[PDB]
Amino acid sequence: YDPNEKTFDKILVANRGEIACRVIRTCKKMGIKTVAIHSDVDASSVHVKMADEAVCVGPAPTSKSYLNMDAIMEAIKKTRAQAVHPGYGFLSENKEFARCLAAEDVVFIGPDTHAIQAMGDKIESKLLAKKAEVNTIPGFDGVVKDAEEAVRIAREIGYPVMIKASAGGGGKGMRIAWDDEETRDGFRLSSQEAASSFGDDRLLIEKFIDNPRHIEIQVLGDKHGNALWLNERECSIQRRNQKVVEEAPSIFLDAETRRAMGEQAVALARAVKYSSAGTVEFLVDSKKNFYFLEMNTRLQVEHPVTECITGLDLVQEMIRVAKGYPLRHKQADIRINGWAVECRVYAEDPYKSFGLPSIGRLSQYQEPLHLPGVRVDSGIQPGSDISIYYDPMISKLITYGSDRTEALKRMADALDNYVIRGVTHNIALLREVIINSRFVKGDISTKFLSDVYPDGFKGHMLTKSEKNQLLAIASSLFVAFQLRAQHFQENSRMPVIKPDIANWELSVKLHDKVHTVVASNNGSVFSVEVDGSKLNVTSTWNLASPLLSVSVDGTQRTVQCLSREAGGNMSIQFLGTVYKVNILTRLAAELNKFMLEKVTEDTSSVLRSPMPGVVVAVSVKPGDAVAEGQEICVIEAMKMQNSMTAGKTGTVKSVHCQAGDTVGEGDLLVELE
Amino acid sequence: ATSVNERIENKRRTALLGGGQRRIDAQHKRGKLTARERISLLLDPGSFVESDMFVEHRCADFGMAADKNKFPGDSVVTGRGRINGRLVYVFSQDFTVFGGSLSGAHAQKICKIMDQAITVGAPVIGLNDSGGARIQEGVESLAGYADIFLRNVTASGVIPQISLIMGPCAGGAVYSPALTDFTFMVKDTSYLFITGPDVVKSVTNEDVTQEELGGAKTHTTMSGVAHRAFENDVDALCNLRDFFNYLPLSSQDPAPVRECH
Amino acid sequence: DPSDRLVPELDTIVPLESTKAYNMVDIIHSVVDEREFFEIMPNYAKNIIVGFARMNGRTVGIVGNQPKVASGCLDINSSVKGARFVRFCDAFNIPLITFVDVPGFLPGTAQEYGGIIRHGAKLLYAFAEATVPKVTVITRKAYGGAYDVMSSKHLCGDTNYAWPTAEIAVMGAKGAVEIIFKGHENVEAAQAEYIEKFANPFPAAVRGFVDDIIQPSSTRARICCDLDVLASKKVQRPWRKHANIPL
Ligand SMILES: CCC(=O)SCCNC(=O)CCNC(=O)[C@H](O)C(C)(C)COP(=O)(O)OP(=O)(O)OC[C@H]1O[C@@H](n2cnc3c(N)ncnc32)[C@H](O)[C@@H]1OP(=O)(O)O
Ligand SMILES: Nc1ncnc2c1ncn2[C@@H]1O[C@H](COP(=O)(O)OP(=O)(O)NP(=O)(O)O)[C@@H](O)[C@H]1O
Ligand SMILES: *C(=O)CCCC[C@@H]1SC[C@@H]2NC(=O)N[C@@H]21
Ligand SMILES: [Mg+2]
Repeated sequence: YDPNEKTFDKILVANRGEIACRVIRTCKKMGIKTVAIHSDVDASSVHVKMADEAVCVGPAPTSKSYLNMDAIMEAIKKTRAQAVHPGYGFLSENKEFARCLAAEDVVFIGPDTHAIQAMGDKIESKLLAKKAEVNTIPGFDGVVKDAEEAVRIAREIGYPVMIKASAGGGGKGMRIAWDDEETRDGFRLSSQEAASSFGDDRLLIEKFIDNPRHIEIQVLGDKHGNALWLNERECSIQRRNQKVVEEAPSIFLDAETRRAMGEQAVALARAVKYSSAGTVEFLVDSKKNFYFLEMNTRLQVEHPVTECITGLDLVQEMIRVAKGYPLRHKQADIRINGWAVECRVYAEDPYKSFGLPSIGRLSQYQEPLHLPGVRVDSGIQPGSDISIYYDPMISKLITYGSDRTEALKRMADALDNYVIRGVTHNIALLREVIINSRFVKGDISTKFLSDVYPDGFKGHMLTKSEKNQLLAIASSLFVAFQLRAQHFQENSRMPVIKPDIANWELSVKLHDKVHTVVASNNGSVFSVEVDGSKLNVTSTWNLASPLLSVSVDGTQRTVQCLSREAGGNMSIQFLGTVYKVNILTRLAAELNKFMLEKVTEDTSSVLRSPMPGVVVAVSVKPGDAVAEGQEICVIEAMKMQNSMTAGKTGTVKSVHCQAGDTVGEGDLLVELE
Repeated sequence: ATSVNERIENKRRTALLGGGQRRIDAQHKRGKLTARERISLLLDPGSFVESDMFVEHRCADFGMAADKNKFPGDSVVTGRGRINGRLVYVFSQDFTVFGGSLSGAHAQKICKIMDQAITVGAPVIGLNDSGGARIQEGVESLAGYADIFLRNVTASGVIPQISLIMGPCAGGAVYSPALTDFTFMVKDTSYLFITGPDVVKSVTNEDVTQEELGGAKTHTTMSGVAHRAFENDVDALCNLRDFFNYLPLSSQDPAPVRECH
Repeated sequence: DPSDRLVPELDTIVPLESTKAYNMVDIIHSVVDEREFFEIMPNYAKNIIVGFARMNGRTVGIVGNQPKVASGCLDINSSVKGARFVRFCDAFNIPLITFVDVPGFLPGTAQEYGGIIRHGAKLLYAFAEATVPKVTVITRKAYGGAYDVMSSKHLCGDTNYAWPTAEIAVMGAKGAVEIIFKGHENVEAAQAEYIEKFANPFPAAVRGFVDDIIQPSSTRARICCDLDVLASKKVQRPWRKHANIPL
C-alpha cells in the first residue's frame, strides 16, 4: 500500500452491495476518491454513505437503474471521474458498455473489448481453446439444426449426451437427456426456451462428464505480456448451478496436476491476450483428467479466499494494471500459505428447494469480528432492506488457518457466533454441510447436495447426547427466567416473601415427544436430570444479550434465544438449526390434557405462494381440473423464476393471480377441492 | 403639545367599531349581533368592567406589519361583571376582526381572565363564534389553544364554565366548549364541526352541506354534543341569565337558596 | 440490558416520501428493554397502539400512532382506547412515553354524527390531567389541534423531542397556500417556498416548543436518563372533589 506511486484520483463504482463496499474500501486505503451510484431504493445503502459523492441513476428496476448505460455515462461526465470499476454482474461482461467507455475518454478497469467478445459465446470459445492446445470436452462443433443431426452425433459421441444452449446462460438453460426421443424433445423444448429467454436458439452437442469436480484457476495479466496463475479453487457445493461453499486449495490435486492446469490456463490467457484478472474453470473426472469449461472475464465472487493463501490484494492489482504499471511478482514467488474456506450467506429459506428468496428488514445484525482468523465481507448494516429486484446475497464469511481442520473449526465457530434478526437465512445449511462426514473426508462432487438429501433439506439431525444437551439448556434457561422474574426492589410497606422451591419439575415437548426434566439451582450452576441422565450447565446467565455461551459437561456451546412467550413456547438456535420447544410445569402439563384441540382447516387443497414477487405466467384457468406433477404458475423475484408443483387432483374453483400481479409471501393463489 | 390624548380616542373609537361598518352591516344582515351588546344584555346595567383592551398581536409575516391588518383588542372582549348581584367573568370573540381567529394576544387575554376567575372563585361564561386558528401565525395559535385547554382542564370541578355558540365554530376551537360543563346552541346560525364540507368532498365523495353537517339540529338531536337550542340570540341570552341564576359560584360553597312561597 | 444501548435500526425506518407508511411497533420493540411489549386491545381500533413495557427495569406505559392503519388518523374508538389507558396509568404512578405521528382527525359524516368532539375531548383531558412524568417523541407529523391532543409541551409536558424527519404545522402546504395566497392565484412558487420554509421541525424549535432535535439511534439512551430525573416530580393542583369528564 505505497501511496508514492501515482494512480487515478477519482474512481466511479458502477455496482451495488458487497463488491461496491469492497472496492470503496480498497480505493480508500490506497488514496483515491470514490463515486457511488444508487437507485431510489438504494438511497440508504451501506456503500452510498461510505463513499464521497453519490448520483441517483433511476427507479428500482435493474433495467432502468444499473443496466441503464445512458444514466451511468451522464453520471461519469458530471462527476468528472477518471475510471470505472464494474465489479461483477450487470455491465461487467457487456461489450457495448466497454466500447462506449473506451470511445469517450474513460479507462475501463477490466479486459478489453476483444477478450470479452472472444470469451462470450460457447462456440468460438471451444475452437479457440482447442487451437490453444487446451484439453476440451469431446463433442461436435457447429450448431445443431435438426433432431436427426443431433441423434446422428449422439451415436458417435456416446450415449450420455449434454445438449447446451449457446450464449446467455448464467445458471440456466441446461439439460442432460441421453435418449433419442429425449434428444429430440429436449431439442425442441430447449429451442423454445432459448427463444423465450434470449432468442438466439443456437444449441451445441457435447459429451456429458459424469461425477465431475469444478476447479477454478485464477489468472492475472497485464498489458506487457505477463501472466500468472494464483493457485486453484475447489467449488463443488452447488444448488441451482450456483456455488455456496468454496475451498481455497484443492485437496484432490497434487503439485504436478496443479502445475499442468495452471500452465494450460496461462497459455489460454496468452492466446486470448488477456490483460486483467480472470478465472478459467475446469471439469475434473475421477481419473484426474481435466477439461476446459468457460472463462470468466471479470472479478470472481469467491476471489478473497485465494487472497488469504497468497497474501495479494486483487482489486489493487487490477487498478495498477489498468493504470499501466507491470506486475511486481513472479510465478516462483506465488506460494500456498495455510488453508482457507469461504461461505456465502444468502437471504433465502433453506427448507424449500435448497433455498427460496425471502424479503424483510433487518432488526439486528452482528458479525463475529473478534474471533480469530475470521473475515467478513458484507454490504449490510442494521436497518437495511432486502428488495425483490436484486440478488439476495447478504454476506461472505472467510476463515483461514494452518490446515483444513483448523479452518473448518473456525468456520463452524464463526457461523455459531453470527447474529441476523429480521429475515430468513441459510446459515443452517452452511453449518451442517461443513460438518458432513463426506465433506470432511474430501469425497465431494457437483451433485453432492442432490444425493445427501434425496428428499430435501430437513435440518440438523441431533443425536441422543446433543438432544439431552439441548433439553438441559432449554430447562436451565426457562428456570433462569423464572428466577429473574422474582427480583423486585424494596417496598418498605409490604415486604416480598420469596418462595423456596428446591426442585423444578418440567414437561418438555420437542417434535412429537415429551420428556420429564428435574432442575436444581445452586447459584450459577444448574443440575439437570433428563430421564435419568445427569448434566451440569454453567454460564453467566445474561438474559439480554443475543448470544448465550454455556458450558454443559465441560463442553462449551453457543445458543441463541429467538423468541419467547408466556404460554411456554421457545425458539432456540442451537448448532445452527432453530428448534421449537414447549416447556410447562408438571402440574400445568397434567391440566393441559383437558383442553380441546383447536381445529385447523388446512389439509392441502391450497396453493398459496411460497415466495413473494411478481407472477408473470399462469398455466391454468378457473373451473379446470388439475392432475399431479405439473406447474400452476411461475413467479419471478430476485433474479429467479419458480413454479410450484402439484400432487393432488381436484378442480380449480377460482384463481386469484393474473399476469403482472404482485403477490406477497403466503398469499393464497389457487383454491381447489 | 402631545398627541397622546387624541391617540386614546382614536384607538377607542376603532375598538368600539371592530373591523369596520361594512362588516357590522354584514353581521346584522345575517341576524347576528356583535360582542359588546351581547355583553351588555348578558350583564347587569352599569356593572361591566373591561380589561386588556389595548393588547395587540405581534405577527410580522405575510404582510401583517401594515396598518390595514392592525386592529386593537384583537378580536376578543374580556372583562368582569355582575348578574343579579353575583360576580362573573365574561369573554367574547369578534367575528369582524379576522373572523375571530385566535392568536397569541387572544389566548393571553382569555388565559388572564381564567386565571383571575380561578384565583378569586367566580364562574366563567364564554360566547364563542370564531373560525379557528389563524394560519399565518403558525405554531403560536396551537400553543394558545393548548394553553386554553390546559386552563379549562385545571379549573374543571372548581368553578362552573358555560358556553354559548352564536356562530360557525370550526377547527380546533370546538374543543374548549366540549371541555366545559354545559354547551348551548342558537338555531339557524350556529355550527360546530372539525372540518368544512370541502374536505368531505375531497376524501369521502358524498353529498352533504353545512347545515346538517354541524347545525344545531344535528347536535341537539343525534350527536349529543349540545344541551339545548334557542330560537334567536336575545332569547338565548335571557335563558342563559335565568340558567346562571341557578348554580353556585364555586365548589366550596353550598347550593344556592332563594326566597320561597 | 444496558440503558445506553444504541439503536441504529431507527436511523432510516421513516421513509422520506410522506405517502408511504411504516410500523410503529418496530420502533417500540427497538426502544424497550429486551424488545418485550404487552399490547392492550391489539385487534380493536388498530390506528392507535397502547401497552405496557419496561425501561431500565421500571414499568412504563406506551401510547403511539399507527400509520399503517388509516394513515394514523384519530377517530371515536381510538380516542376512548387511549383515554382509558392513559387515565389508568396516571392513577397508579406509571410514567408515559408517547410516539407522535398524526395527520389529524378522520373526516366524514359518520364520525360527526357519532360525536367525534366528545371523544377528542376525552383524549385531550386524559393527557392534560396526568401528573406522572411523561416523555414525548415526534417522528414524522403533527398537524393542527391533534398535536395539542397528543401531550405537547404546553399541557405541562416534561420533555419533548423531535426526530430530524419530523415536521409540525397547522395543516398541509396546499391548504395553507389556498387559504392565504388566494388573490395571487399562483400556487407554483408559493407551495415550493412554503414547503421549503415551514415543512421542517425548526419553527417549533426556535420558539422552544421541542427541547432538542435528536438522532434516532440515541433515542433510548435519551429516554432512560429523563426517567431518572423525573422520578421525583411532584405538582400541586387546586382542591376539588372531582372534575367533570366529558363522558
Ligand atoms: C388547529 C385547528 C385548525 O387547523 S383550523 C383551520 C381553519 N379551518 C377552516 O375551515 C377555515 C376557517 N373558516 C371557516 O371555516 C368559514 O369561513 C366559517 C368559519 C364557516 C365562516 O363562514 P364564511 O361566512 O363563509 O366565512 P367569511 O367569508 O365570512 O370570511 C370572513 C373572514 O374571516 C377569515 N377567517 C375565517 N377563519 C379564519 C382563520 N382560521 N384564519 C384566518 N382567517 C380566517 C377569512 O380569511 C375571511 O377573510 P375576509 O375578511 O373575508 O377577507
Ligand atoms: N459436459 C458437462 N458435463 C457435466 N456438467 C456440465 C457439463 N457442462 C456444463 N456442466 C454443468 O455447468 C455447470 C456450471 O455452469 P456453466 O456451464 O459453467 O456456466 P453458467 O451456468 O451459464 N453460469 P457462469 O459459469 O457463472 O457464467 C456445472 O455445474 C456443470 O454441472
Ligand atoms: C442482480 O441485481 C444481481 C447482481 C448480479 C449477480 C452476479 S451474477 C454472476 C455472479 N454469480 C453470483 O451469484 N453473483 C454474481
Ligand atoms: Mg460456470
